[PDB]
Amino acid sequence: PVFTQDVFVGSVEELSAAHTLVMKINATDISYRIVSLEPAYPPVFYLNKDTGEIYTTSVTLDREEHSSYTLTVEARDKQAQVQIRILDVNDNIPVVENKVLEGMVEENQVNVEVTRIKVFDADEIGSDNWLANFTFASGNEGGYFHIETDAQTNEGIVTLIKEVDYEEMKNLDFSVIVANKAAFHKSIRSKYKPTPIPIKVKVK
Amino acid sequence: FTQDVFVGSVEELSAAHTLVMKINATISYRIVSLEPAYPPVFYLNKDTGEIYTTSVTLDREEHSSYTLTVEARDKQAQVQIRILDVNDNIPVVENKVLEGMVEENQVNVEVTRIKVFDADEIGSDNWLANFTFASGNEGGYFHIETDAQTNEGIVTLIKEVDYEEMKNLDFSVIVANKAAFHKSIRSKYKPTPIPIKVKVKN
Amino acid sequence: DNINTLWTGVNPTEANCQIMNSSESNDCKLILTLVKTGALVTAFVYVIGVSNNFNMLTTHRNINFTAELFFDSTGNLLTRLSSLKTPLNHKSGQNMATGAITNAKGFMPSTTAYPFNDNSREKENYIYGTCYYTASDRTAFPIDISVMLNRRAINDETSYCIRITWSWNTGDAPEVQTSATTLVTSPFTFYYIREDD
Amino acid sequence: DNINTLWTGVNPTEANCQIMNSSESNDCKLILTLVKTGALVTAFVYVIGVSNNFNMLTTHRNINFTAELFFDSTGNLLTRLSSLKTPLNHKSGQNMATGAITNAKGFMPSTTAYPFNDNSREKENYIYGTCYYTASDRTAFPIDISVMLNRRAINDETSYCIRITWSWNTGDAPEVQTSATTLVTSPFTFYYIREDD
Amino acid sequence: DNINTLWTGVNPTEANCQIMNSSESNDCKLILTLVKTGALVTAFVYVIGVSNNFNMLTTHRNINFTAELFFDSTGNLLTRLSSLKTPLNHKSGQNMATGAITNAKGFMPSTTAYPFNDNSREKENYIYGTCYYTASDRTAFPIDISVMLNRRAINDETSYCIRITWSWNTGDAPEVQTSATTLVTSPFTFYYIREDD
Repeated sequence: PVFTQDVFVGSVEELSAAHTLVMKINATDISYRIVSLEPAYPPVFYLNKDTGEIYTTSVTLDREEHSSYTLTVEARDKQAQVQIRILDVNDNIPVVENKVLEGMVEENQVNVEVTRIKVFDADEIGSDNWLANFTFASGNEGGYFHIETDAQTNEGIVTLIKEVDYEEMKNLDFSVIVANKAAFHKSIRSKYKPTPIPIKVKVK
Repeated sequence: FTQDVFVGSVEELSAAHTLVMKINATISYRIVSLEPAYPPVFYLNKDTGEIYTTSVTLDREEHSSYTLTVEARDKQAQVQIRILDVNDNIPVVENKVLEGMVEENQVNVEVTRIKVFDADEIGSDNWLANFTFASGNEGGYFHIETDAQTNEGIVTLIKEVDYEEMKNLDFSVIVANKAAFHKSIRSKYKPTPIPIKVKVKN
Repeated sequence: DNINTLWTGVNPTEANCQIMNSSESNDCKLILTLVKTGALVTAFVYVIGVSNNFNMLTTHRNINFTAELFFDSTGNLLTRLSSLKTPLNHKSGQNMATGAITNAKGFMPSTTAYPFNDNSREKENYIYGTCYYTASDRTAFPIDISVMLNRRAINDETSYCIRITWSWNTGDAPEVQTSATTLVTSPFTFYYIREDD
Repeated sequence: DNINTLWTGVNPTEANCQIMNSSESNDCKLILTLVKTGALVTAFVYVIGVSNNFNMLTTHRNINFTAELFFDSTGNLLTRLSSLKTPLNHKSGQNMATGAITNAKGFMPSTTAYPFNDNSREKENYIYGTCYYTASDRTAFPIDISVMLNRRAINDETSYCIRITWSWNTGDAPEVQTSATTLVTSPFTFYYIREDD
Repeated sequence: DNINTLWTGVNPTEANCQIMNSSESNDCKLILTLVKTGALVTAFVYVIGVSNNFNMLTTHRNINFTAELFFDSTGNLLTRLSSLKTPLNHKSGQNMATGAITNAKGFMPSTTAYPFNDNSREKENYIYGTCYYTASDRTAFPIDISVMLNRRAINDETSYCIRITWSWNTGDAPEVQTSATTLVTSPFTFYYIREDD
């Protein structure tokens, strides 16, 4: 048996159902066998000894546990290395870390950074499944604040663009909801309860 | 009576009609008094003297022990029933601001401590916290031990680090008790990862 | 046409079941209906509290109580052992058809599907579900139901067994003292393979 | 063998019920099947959206809607008061069996089991359950269902009553304006003790 | 009376279905029972693991496995395409009857209620539920169940389809390698409108 390639590369989505075709290994001149697998556990891939099509097994793939599998497959009548990356699906609800959030606004200042909100999501870094999308749950009906997503660290930069007169003690406290840019995966939609997180604004 | 003070035990979360113990006398038995006397969690069979449990299920976390004053009729006796603990309280990581720091080029150092709360019996395998690395330690750098005197996660570093390298040493861990969870809370356990940030000293 | 039901009647005049072994007399109404649907039996069970000890349970957070039904070789009810103290019978309008039951065996769990004292197949003997309690404030309070079929036979006269345990373990009791009136569990319908007639 | 079913027919061509009080005419299809199973009736219900307003409920986060069925002393559907505006009838293939119904009273909820205007037995007039809405991205959103049996007769001619309330309260709308196609609830099956024929 | 059921028997002697396409031979006992209930069909399904690979699944936190039943135009199981490899048949005691069946069609999903290849009605083809897995420490882990009726006839001979997908996603694996005995899911009962005989 002659392998058509020394290294094959494929991909399979996270949470892909059972018997989902991961890829096909071509060989010419045959029985195929998975000699070895890194990290060797759990048995998430199945190699058809007749056709060479690597499928997913009933054990659902979790990318948050292992991001890449390395299969050593031998053809018989030499071994080829197959690198199977696992593609991220948005199966993690972002969570705001700081439970004590209190803002402070300088009197009569505009276009200034008010606060930074630290959020954690366990999906792939740099992807739309990880960057936080903030929306105003309540309190900003007056149109004073604006939230941007610092993608370098995935933080919520809350800025103010209106002036404030201290003598007023206007109640600018508001409440925001945090969600990823990409829509949540079908497994975690309908399990998402956007418990609004509050932020108090104190005017100097 | 055959003993001025009897002593038995019954497991927390036990089903209805679990034979807590039997009161022996040398006869009609009856509970003269209870303490704390609420809820009504035990039943005394007046014909045989056997104390069973009732539909009002027990909770060790609410009452550690019960004292009963019983009588036999044809004198009063004491019955101390100890509620045995079961692992029905999931640990909670008290502190949310967990940001450790690693000194440049150091090994055998205590990076930080993770505070953990568990409502189960203190000093048992139902209360000690067992830590595992959900992610961020795939290269085998950090080591987490359970300090049982305080039930704390001692987070130590054994591997070198170069500040210029600024390796991403932040990691996410999960918490569970040393003993397996009770059947009432397994399948509800959801190990949400707790992140800890590892700052690299200049 | 009516021989395909075997039930306890609709709203019996008096209590017909003793669920709490502490109670001195019957403390609840157990409404149990069994219907032959092909090879399966549809079982429609629920409980209405009568005694005060039984009704006070809604004021507590962790409650559990079981109704045990034991049936002899022919499917008759053993009232000396079962929680239900009134023998089951067929449907006669909204009541029980006073008469001899000859096909009771057909309504009993299959010993083939749910064996006794067989550890290897123990897991086959369990069924689960959820009923509800309607609070005085119209909220649905879930109650877990566990049903165990012919898995253990203590008394030698027992040939079939059905244990139905209602249990709830929450953080706040469904009622407070001044509001709890009665404990009525929403009907639970479960299917089980039936023994050959 | 077809006299044991009363149903609305499988997929009526035109809408057959008015599910929202804001609708001027029929605005969805209520598929409702009742089967006599011994002393019980197995009810099998779901709603298929037709009107645009009803289909737009998929774009909200807190939705509920109720279907009210009223039946006279003979079990005929009171189309003037009920939401379903087409009478129920027996099975004829996949269509309603055009003809006179005489055994309708047998399918209606029992007044002995489920009484009218009785404050001492209010709790035993509720059935609960869950159905599902399948979104465009295949995610299943649960919908709580409350079924109220004969508990209130607003009109004098009402002798039996079934009120089926769907409600969901989710954190993300199942659909957006550009993706909503129709509000189809997965079938919901419940049981109720049936009145004597 | 026996002609109203179509089932795989009770506790088949040997594995009769191949859930995992990786497995070489039969790897599970699929107990399935379809009963006519008027215009509906009551489906009663669960699985009993046999092969070691199948039972390993109790040691993993996230799993899913599917069973496909393809039926021809007459209602006869396509054993070479479906997961189940033993044809369904009527009731003979606890075993499958031996003989031909001419009314298997009546048991099939209604192609009117559940159409093939109609996107506008796709949502109608889903049914959802939850069964349970009883572990060695007497804890019932939930299992989501997705039943898809006629959606896609892959082969020219496939006239009806039932796809039952079990899945679970938990935080603690129900078993460990040293305690796993057998993957047995509790019975699941669902209902679907049946095709005209």
